[PDB]
Amino acid sequence: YARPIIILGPTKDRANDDLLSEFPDKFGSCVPHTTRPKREYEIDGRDYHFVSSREKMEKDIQAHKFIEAGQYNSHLYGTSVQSVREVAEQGKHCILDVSANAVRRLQAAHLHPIAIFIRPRSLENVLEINKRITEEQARKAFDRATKLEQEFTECFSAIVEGDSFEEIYHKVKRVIEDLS
Amino acid sequence: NNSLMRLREQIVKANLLVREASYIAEELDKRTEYKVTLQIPTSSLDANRKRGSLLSEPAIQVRRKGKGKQIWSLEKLENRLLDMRDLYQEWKECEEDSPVSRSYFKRADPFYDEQE
Repeated sequence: YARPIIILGPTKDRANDDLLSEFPDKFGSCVPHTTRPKREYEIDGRDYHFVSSREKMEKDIQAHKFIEAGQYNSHLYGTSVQSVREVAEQGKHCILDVSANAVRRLQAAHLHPIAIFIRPRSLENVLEINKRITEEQARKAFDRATKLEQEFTECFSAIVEGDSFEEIYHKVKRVIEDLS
Repeated sequence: NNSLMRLREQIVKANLLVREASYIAEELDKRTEYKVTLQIPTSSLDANRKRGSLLSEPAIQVRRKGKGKQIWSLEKLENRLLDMRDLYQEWKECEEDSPVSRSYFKRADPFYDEQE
């Protein structure tokens, strides 16, 4: 049993990608549910669990059967405890791209997630670790990260800091292996 | 030589398409190599062509790092392009950036077939 992962803060998405693409035997993404019809290049149980009934699904959402659910382009997408559970059995760390609320939900489901907050020291720090983002865009991330840490401090297993994404990624790697 | 001229025009067509597929794949961060090769379809054998006629038509070698290589027919690339173009324009026009939108684009892969 491998513990599911949720990274948060600025650079979370690149960190998410790199973990999945650089260490593909240790990390995995789970299969979400969707009400969207399957396309010719998709496969049930691999791409998504395709559901036939948007109503059954809306009901399952209301009954907390998903740790995270959303709509995108007319269709519902949901991430279920069992999908998360299923990746973990296979000895892979489920890399989760989900909100900070999904962490308490995973905690309660007995999944024992590893939540990691990437914390920026300053506004320029964001510019250091997210050399891609703009001056307008880097600013609004510090605001999101401050309010994030103000609300979910007690949900973090660890908090990482750096002057480069190289330093931070390196650290995220170590936190995971340390806590398992 | 009409089969030559037909093959030649087909190879030109494939040469271009493989280039468009490659680019969209790169944009969507699903890097995939498209190479043009030949194949001899069963139609070419059951069509009892005049001797001296070429049996070949273009096929597409599809390669993805750490996954393997597969052949698609030209017709198949041409059809998948319908989907790649769609996904691309959908990507370029999306103003969302949410957990769900991110996952949607991450998982959508008309570029390579898992086959398992």
